[PDB]
Amino acid sequence: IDPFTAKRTHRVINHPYYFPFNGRQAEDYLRSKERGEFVIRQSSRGDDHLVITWKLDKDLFQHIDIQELEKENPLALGKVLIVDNQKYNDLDQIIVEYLQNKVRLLNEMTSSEKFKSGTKKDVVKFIEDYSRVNPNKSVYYFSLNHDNPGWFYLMFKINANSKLYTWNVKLTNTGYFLVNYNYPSVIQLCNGFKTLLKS
Repeated sequence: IDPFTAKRTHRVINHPYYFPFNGRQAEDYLRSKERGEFVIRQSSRGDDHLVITWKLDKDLFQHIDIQELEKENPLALGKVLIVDNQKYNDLDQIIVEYLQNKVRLLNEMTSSEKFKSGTKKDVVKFIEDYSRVNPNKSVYYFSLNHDNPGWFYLMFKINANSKLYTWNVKLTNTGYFLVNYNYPSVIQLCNGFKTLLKS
């Protein structure tokens, strides 16, 4: 276990969005901010890790791990940065190509007619009540997974008397990962899902 920590050995990163916050302090700061707003900060441990903490929704934040490679020395920002096993050349590239694309896809989903706001329980009750309006027709909705920031639930009933099933969709910077495929848009994600039901 690494004694190089944000508390004992603080690094300063030369970027206008770098803050001296830890994870909790970053979340608290972002509580009064809007979706997509973020801070770059040191990781709790390691001289070669940074984090971008960003806000998805009310009380919902994600901490993006950044691995630094090709560091000149323990303090220098790595000349290569890995996020989600993808290479980036600098922090701005991560912010634009990774973060902002994730935000774009988040917005796309929560603005879709197929998305339902609320907790998992409240959404379950809604789908159940909703499927009984037209008992013979299948229903499905996406919702936010608050336990695991960055994931959506995909809940669906074949009909009113069928079991309510729940699948997991992961938000990525290039689309929505369901099962074993990354769908570039919500439209294509919905088409994929309907194809899965027919296998």
